[PDB]
Amino acid sequence: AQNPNCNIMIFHPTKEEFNDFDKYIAYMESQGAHRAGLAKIIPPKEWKARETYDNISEILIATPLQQVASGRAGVFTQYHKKKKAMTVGEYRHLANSKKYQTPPHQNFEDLERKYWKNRIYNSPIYGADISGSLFDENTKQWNLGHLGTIQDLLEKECGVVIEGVNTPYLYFGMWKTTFAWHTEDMDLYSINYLHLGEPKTWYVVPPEHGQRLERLARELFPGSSRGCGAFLRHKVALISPTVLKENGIPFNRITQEAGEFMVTFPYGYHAGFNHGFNCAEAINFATPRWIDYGKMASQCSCGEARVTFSMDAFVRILQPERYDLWKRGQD
Ligand SMILES: O=C(O)CNC(=O)C(=O)O
Ligand SMILES: [Mg+2]
Ligand code: NI
Ligand SMILES: [Zn+2]
Repeated sequence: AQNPNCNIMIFHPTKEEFNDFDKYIAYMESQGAHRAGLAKIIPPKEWKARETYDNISEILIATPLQQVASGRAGVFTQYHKKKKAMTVGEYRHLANSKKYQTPPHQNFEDLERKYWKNRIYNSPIYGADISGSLFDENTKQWNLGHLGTIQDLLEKECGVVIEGVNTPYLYFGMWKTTFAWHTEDMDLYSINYLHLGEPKTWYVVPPEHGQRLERLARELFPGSSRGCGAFLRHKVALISPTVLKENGIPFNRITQEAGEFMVTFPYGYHAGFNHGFNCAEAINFATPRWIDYGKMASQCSCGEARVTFSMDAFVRILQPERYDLWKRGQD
């Protein structure tokens, strides 16, 4: 078995190897990359996502989210308070203000220590989940707006044509902005490109051990667990590496820098935080190996998780017994 310790693997494809996206994902899996839940891909030196970032300031963040924490430093939830619209140039100036900027630090490890010590005492503002793309249309390789769609994958594997579309999303971050512990909708893959700015630190649990994280979360968030049998789908719970280590949960960590891709694999729980002002692009995707994870994915029916139009068909075809109850939650 390849990668039996479930380490995060880092790949350096050549420009020739960067032509065929599906083939490269399958290659990484042949080497055991999926066992970690997360892999890093450093693009060939010849490749670029676009020519420059000089003209992005007029993108609108219609609904910036202030991430307010409750709990203790290592075990907390966050809720999202909606704020007034602002442009990316306005948000960048806010991120660089004395109130929101990255503090002085020695290295990524010192910064990580400061994040876990101090996160709960501040409420950073995240420009998350903005439909759009920063890849130039002429970028032919690993262009996250030109991937094969999940609906087409389901049709190719299973023969059933379904409605729905699959488009990318932009994320504008600042120091301490946080992504809570989750797997993707329908336990899909994700791919995330850090277009510019400061790093993003990731934590990940191997897919084979995901239920260990779920059991800990039920213990640590006991009211939330009674409320919903899949409350991590709400994307609100944070648990620190120190608390994971105290409770014996297998995990790994890595820091993504500008110019790098990350891939999350089906049922790979992940969480993390931004180091400072940045912009990332991400989208879900599927391969043949996902289908069995999609069939088994948990679902929130309490009504809180409220997701996309395209997830309807995935539930209806892959999970017909659950369909009814899950749709009651969605309506
Ligand atoms: O970058 C973020 O805030 C969150 N991204 C992801 O969870 C992802 O790409 O799957
Ligand atoms: Mg602009
Ligand atoms: Ni994710
Ligand atoms: Zn729920």
